[PDB]
Amino acid sequence: MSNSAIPLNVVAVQEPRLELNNERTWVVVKGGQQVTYYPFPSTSFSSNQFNFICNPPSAQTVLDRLVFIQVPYDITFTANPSHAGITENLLQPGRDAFRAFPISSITNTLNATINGFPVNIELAQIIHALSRYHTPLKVKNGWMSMQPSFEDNYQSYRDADGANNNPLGVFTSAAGLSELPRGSYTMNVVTNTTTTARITGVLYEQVFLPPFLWDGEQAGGLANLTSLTFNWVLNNNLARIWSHSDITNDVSGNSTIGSMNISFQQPSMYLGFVTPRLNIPIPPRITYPYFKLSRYTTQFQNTLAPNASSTFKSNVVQLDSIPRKLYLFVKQSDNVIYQNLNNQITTPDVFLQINNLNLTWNNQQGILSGASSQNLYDFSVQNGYNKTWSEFNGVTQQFNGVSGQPTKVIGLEGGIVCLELGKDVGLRDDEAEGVIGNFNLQVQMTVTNTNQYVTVTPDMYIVAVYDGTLVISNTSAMASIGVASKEEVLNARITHGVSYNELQRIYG
Amino acid sequence: MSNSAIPLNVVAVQEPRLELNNERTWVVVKGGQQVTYYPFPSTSFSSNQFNFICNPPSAQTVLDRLVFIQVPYDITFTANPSHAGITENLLQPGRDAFRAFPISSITNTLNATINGFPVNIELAQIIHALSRYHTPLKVKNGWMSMQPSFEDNYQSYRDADGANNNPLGVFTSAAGLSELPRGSYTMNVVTNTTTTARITGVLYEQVFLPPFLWDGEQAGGLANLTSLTFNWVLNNNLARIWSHSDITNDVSGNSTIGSMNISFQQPSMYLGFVTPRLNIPIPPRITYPYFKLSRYTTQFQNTLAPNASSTFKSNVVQLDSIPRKLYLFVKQSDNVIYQNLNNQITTPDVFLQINNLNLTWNNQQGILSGASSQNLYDFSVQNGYNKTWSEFNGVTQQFNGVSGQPTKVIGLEGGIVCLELGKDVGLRDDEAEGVIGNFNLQVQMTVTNTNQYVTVTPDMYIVAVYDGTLVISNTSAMASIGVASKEEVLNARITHGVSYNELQRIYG
Amino acid sequence: MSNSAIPLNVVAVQEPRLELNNERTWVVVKGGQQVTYYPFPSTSFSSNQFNFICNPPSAQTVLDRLVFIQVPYDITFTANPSHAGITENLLQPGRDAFRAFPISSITNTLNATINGFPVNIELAQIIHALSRYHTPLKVKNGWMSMQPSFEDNYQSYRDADGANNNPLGVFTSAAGLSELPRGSYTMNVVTNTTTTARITGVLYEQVFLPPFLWDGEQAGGLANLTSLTFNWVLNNNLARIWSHSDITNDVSGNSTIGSMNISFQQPSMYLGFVTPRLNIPIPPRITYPYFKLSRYTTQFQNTLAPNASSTFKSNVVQLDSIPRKLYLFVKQSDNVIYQNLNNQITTPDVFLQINNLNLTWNNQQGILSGASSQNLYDFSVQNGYNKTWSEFNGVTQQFNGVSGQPTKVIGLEGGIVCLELGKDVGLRDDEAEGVIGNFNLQVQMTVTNTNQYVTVTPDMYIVAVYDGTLVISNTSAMASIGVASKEEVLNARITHGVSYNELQRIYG
Amino acid sequence: ISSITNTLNATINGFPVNIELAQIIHALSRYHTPLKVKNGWMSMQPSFEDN
Amino acid sequence: KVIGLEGGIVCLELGKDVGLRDDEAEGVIGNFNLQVQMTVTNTNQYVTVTP
Repeated sequence: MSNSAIPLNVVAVQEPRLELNNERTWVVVKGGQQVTYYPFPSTSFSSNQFNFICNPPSAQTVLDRLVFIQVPYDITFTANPSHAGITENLLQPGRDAFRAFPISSITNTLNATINGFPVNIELAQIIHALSRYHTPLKVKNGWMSMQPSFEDNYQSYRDADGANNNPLGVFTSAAGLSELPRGSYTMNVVTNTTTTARITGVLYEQVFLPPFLWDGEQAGGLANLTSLTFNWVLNNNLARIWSHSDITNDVSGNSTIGSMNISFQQPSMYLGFVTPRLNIPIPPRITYPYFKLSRYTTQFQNTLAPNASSTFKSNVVQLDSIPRKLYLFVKQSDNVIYQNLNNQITTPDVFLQINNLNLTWNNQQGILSGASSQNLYDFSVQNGYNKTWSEFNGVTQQFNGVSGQPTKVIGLEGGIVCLELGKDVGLRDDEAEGVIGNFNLQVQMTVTNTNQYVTVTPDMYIVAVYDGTLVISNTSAMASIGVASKEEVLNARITHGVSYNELQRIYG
Repeated sequence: MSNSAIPLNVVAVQEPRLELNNERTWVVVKGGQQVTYYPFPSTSFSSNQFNFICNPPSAQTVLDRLVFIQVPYDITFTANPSHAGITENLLQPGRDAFRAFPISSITNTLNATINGFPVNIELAQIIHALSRYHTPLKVKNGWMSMQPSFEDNYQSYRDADGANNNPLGVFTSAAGLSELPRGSYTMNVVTNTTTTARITGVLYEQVFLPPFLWDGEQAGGLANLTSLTFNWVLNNNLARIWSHSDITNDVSGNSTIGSMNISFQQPSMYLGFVTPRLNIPIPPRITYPYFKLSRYTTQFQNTLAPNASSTFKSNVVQLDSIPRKLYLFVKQSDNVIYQNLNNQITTPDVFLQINNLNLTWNNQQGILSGASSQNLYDFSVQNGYNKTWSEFNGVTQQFNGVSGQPTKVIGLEGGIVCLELGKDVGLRDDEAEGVIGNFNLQVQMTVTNTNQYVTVTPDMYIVAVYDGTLVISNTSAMASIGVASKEEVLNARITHGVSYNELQRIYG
Repeated sequence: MSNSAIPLNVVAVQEPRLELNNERTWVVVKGGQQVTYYPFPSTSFSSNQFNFICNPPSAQTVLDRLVFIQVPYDITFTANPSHAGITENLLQPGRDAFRAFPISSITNTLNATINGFPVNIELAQIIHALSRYHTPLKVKNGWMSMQPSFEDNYQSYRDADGANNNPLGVFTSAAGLSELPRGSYTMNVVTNTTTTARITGVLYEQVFLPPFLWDGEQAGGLANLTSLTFNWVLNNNLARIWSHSDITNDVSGNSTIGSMNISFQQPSMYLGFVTPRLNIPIPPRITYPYFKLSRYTTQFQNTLAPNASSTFKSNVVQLDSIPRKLYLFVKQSDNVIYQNLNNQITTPDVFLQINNLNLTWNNQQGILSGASSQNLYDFSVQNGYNKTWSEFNGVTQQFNGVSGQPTKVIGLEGGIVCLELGKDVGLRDDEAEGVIGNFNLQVQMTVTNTNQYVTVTPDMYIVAVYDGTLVISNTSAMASIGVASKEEVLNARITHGVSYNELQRIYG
Repeated sequence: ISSITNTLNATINGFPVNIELAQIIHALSRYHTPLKVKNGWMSMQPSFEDN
Repeated sequence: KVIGLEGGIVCLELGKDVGLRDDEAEGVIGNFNLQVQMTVTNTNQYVTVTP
């Protein structure tokens, strides 16, 4: 429309209803012959160690990225004296289920070696701050549906009680085409009575960690291996699997349930080896993207409650490279939850509300200090936060209508910030999303306890994900970081032939 | 960038905040004038079949893809002796609503002949299976909304009576921004008493056949039509359109309702014809994608009750050309559902849970034997299945809180597996998923009844969908399957853009 | 695929599981250093007008598009005679919340001025209909989640309690991962009794005006400006921020409140900035898309009630150019809703159901004539209406099952049709969206009130939205409308590439 | 124990082959054996046919 | 009766037992982070031991 300011080109476009003329080909979709599903039953498993050794049938077989283990289980709980108490059954229609995600929240460290090169991630802590963060609605009803997956939205189970979003509800009570409560996940009960409860079922869980994936869409698999494996080591306390609502217990029982003994029977993983058609060849040595989770947790004893405000800091921690992303959040500290059976079961995994976060990049301070805590949300949802602003900063007020009564406040499970490091910190140049090395950061954020009932010693976490490339050939598994010279990055050409939105898709 | 194993090419992108500067065009939309909508009233509508003879206004007019038929009805119920009593009214607050979607499940076949070549479908069997596979809540609240659209997520209505997701619940009782259960759908009740009822309203529904679409997205409307016609032939029973729950009926048990009488007033189709500008001209003979749904059914004498497992042999079936995809699902055998009015109204749509399937081909034998039933759900969901894994494979527990009642088991919906052919099944070399050859499959599949109340009699369905081109010209029309040749498909040149994921979306 | 009518060119694509080889390339994402958020507290804010004046820190900084204001507020209520009494509190558990969305709802005109040229929208009217129109479930839980954003679907708040989709309700009672009801929004309750209530929080509203945005995608920020300023003139009545339910209060007709007063404290904008990394140069003069939203309405003296039909003409409102979109809906008349406080606080914001809209275009009398109400809605969800159809045209019965008091109906929110103007209305030859000429338009549509409680008078709106390039360059804010020529459109070379499904994404 | 098995499943090398056994075992039992082979390996289970 | 008998003191030689990346050695510099989380059982019968 060469009438505006500086002139510009016009193209015409066709409405969807009628094009109708354009060279329309027909695309024959070919995938290699003889796709197969293997089922390796773990050999060597204990209550504390699952141990699969699973090799590919050949070189030339390209195994698929989505892996997942299934595992049959057997739990028994026995009522405690002196309560008491107690009239009623030991399991309750609203009070209990499994903790999402059962299998991971127990695993100390999952571990796997692609082709003789050891790649591992720590599952226990990282996973709950990993759940909140990249799944929309569509994906939550897709693959991730296999383990209990509903997230902890109430600050303490006791308050949620009977509610329509209550995490531990039955199958009824969750609207249509919506995320189910964890009570709805099937298990069959041999006996449930006062004094005793014995239940049994089957638990699925997808192996998390790169270069495998729990995103829906997927890319090309890892030909050409000769070796593969998996090893999960589990915490010895192993009672963390169950979740229970405080409502029943009263004061000084304190609670009915403890103790309980969980047991496993040999689990078995499921791999999918396709093999390509003879006519079309795959290359001899091939490359893949590969990320890597790293965590440092800092604990300071001081205890704020029920709702005081304070400030914290972390010891400086040097890094060897800019990491692609970074996650900051204050959790209810781990050390206090572990002692005692009562406590381990009946505390949801939630975060404190961040009044303000200020952090320093390397030898540089004051970053993000000025931005409103509500602003923290704005640029993080853009990262993909998927949770109503209301639950981030969580605390909500419902007022009751009867004279001589005070209104009651409800704690709501705060948020977790994340700031893609070229996106939301900005970088002096030339520095990239990968370049080595040696930058050092520390964080100092001010939090507020919102939980209405318990004093909470807190803690801070920082998860980074370094980025690099893992090249597999038979038989090698070279991996790098840095990958680009600090000079070569300063003058690489910006191409308009991609959409920054394309790089959101490669999680991560 | 060169620094890992093999050197890799370097490019740099702009963060989305500062994407300027790139040359930016002003795009002018040119979509031809005269989008109008005609309302053809049926001539020769009887009690048994409606018929519409509706021709385009002129040559030169593109008839758009979405079409739908509105139909005013009338129904009367009559409480039967001697089930009495018989207290309160026949229609209840949340006890009943239209079976969804109604006038499609009644129709025996709908057949539309585009331009002197007939394109026919058999809906009564096909519909429910097709229904699940391509809905993303956003799409199921779009066009899919017009006919009551909520499918039964319970094995028996009985148990679901107090429940938030109840498939036939009143408008109050749906979550905000979600699917609404069939009790929502509006219509005037002239009377409701004990001993009689009568209801009157106009209910829509689309033509579901290919071509024409229920999928939201849309593409090129079929020009240059010169003739069109639609025939609906509906089954005798009719009583099926209504649904209703177990609890209310009693003690024999025999329901309150039977018998009842439906009617139809003159109906009417509704379709629109955009017409191009003289400027931008359209080709004299053009080609459209054309799928063809075909279904094969077997019946087994043998019963299982009410949660005992069994195996089944799918009957043999020789095809001419590889089907693009195919859907197998066991379900409750029809004949039973038809005999007797109450029985006919009472029982839902749902299937039995597939414990494992093992299909064969023409000498590739046992394919898919070892893949866990869970593994089955996975590859299916990638083709779009769209429901939590918990409700596929549906059995769920609700544990009871009172001493010392047993805990009750709820069946849900048996799943339906779908396997795109090039994708999961693995073709022999050089023949893709369209080509003409003689191949015959069988699908032996073991499956369990999970519904607690009735003995199931089973039946197995296998719905295949073939892919071909249909050239509509002026004047004549022409479809041909197996459009590619085996020597051709062997060596066809391989392209990167656009990749497959985008490709599937044209449905399907 | 040579052998089906006209030979079709035939290429092969690769599956997902095996990309496997395709030239992959490491990509440095380099976006400039320095993203920071300055908050500008509004000097000279009062109770009735806010005034910000936000200056650029320096040249060379892009200003990030997404802007939002954050106001702290304070309200006190009072019980009146003589409805009382009246026991219980003023504030009820599920009977009252903010009107969604509160702060803008009150605003007469939100006006800004970029770089010395003033652009404004009239917010109070526009907002509520331009609210339904472009959000999915994914986006309403994204940004828009900062204000209360659940929309009024009930024709009166009377019926809404108690139900799990009632707009004004407690946070619990919303099913997992869905639009939260408006009573969720957090805010402190200083005191609550019979005769007195008082609340004090802080609430945000993202600024709804182009070029600035409020939906998902994110696009290039405006550089380079030297001045920027805003001015909201709040409507004077300023009791419309709150909302009530009618169920409470006397059969006599009198309300609980009473009166109330509102007061704001200091309020403050939050602008993003970032300074482009020194090496890459942003061009001196740049150009952005911009849309001018304008509205007109016509009043009517006679009234209809409670559910009978009527028809209306609209006067000839002459649009100066052809706008991109055009909206049209019949709203309950303002002249009445602003009187008597009680009337002002307690009515929702919804529409009378359109039965047939038959409008006259540029020299055509009778475009869209005989398309069924159903038929109109179809083609508007391709403009992303989003809300389910049964809510559009809203009427919904609800039978009870007790003897023998006849069943109740419920009014539901009526739709608001929208015709995209080059697409759905169909345009002259050689003329297109941008093209500027003087054209007369006057709608004529019939509407039936569905709400069964009150007499309604009808306003009618017609909100257009134009298209023009605006060329920022310090210091000038050059604007245009109608940049393509009546000639030029003729022979604009049809090109794709460019996808129409992408074009529905660049929306304002 | 053959008479009690509902089904015996045995997968080899990753491809599962199984035989139902409650009733299929008695058909196969009378059929192919002769005296000299009946009295060999098949001597371990109490294997004399009900006549 | 049960006797507590003195807990252990674990010592891992750093390069040898812990494992160490390419081009790093016993006296190279500098700046790596270290964090250790081990779990302990008290054995001493008589006294409550703060640790």
